[PDB]
Amino acid sequence: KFQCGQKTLIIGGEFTTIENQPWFAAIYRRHRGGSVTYVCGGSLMSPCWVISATHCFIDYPKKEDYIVYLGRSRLNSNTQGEMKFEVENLILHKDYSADTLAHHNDIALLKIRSKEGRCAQPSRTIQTICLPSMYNDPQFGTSCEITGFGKENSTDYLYPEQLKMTVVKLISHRECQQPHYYGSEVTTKMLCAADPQWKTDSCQGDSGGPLVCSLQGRMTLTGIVSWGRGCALKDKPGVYTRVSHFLPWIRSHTKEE
Ligand SMILES: NC(N)=Nc1ncc(Cl)c2ccc(S(=O)(=O)N3CCC[C@@H]3C(=O)O)cc12
Repeated sequence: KFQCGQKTLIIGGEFTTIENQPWFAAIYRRHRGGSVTYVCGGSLMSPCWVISATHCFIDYPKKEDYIVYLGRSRLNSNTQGEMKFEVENLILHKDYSADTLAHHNDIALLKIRSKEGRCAQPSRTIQTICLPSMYNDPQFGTSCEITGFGKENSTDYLYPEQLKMTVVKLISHRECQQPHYYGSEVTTKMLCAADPQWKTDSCQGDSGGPLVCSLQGRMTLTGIVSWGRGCALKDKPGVYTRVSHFLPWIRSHTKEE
C-alpha cells in the first residue's frame, strides 16, 4: 500500500530513474495519429489524483485527449513497470490568470483511471507524495528537489530522453520582489527557488512538475513548476505555485464534490 514521500532505496545537472522520484507523473496528449506528445509534469496525490499546473491544459481543455504515465523515466519509450492511465476528470483553477511572464493560481488536478477502470497501484516505481498541511511550509534556504523532462538549455529545440532532476534553494518572498529579480510580479501564493550560483534551474517543459522538500521527515509537495524569466539566469530564479495556499481548493475538489 501507498506510504507518501518514501522511495525504495532542467538546466540542472543530473539524469535519474523514476524510483528516485516515484510520484512523478508524465502527462501526454493524444493526436491524429497517434502520436502522443509530451505536455507537462505532474505528481501523484492519492491512487486516483495527479496534481499539475493549469497553464498546461489551457490550449487543449479536452480531458479525453490526455494520457498519464506513472513509473516512466523515458520521454518516448517504455519503462518496465510503467502504468498508463486516462483522465476522466480534468479540473483547472477558475482564478487562473497570466500576463506575459507570470502565471497566478497555476494549479490543476487530474483524476486518473486505466482502460480497465483501475486506479494507481503502489510499486518500487510508483508512489504518492505528501501534501503540505495548512500553513506550514519549509523555511527559506531549504534545499529542495525539482524533476522534469524539460529543456537542458533554454535555446534547445530538443528535450532530453532521460528524466532529469536537480536541487535548488528556496529564496525569500522579499528577495524575489527586489527590482533586479521579479519585483511585484511575484506574489505570496508563489515561491521562488534557485541555485546560489545560478547554474541549475527548471526550464521549458518542466511545467507542472514537483518541487519536493523534506519537512519534519515527510517528503512533501511544496511547489509546482510554473514560470520564470529565461532559464538559469542570474537574479531570475524559478517560480513555483505554493501548494499549501491551495489545500481548501484540493480538498473541495478531491474528496467528493
Ligand atoms: N526557472 C526559470 N528560470 N524559468 C522557467 N521556469 C519554469 C518554466 Cl515552466 C519555464 C518555461 C519557459 C521558460 S522560457 O525561458 O522558455 N520563457 C518563455 C516564456 C518567457 C520565458 C522567457 O523567454 O524568458 C522558462 C521557464
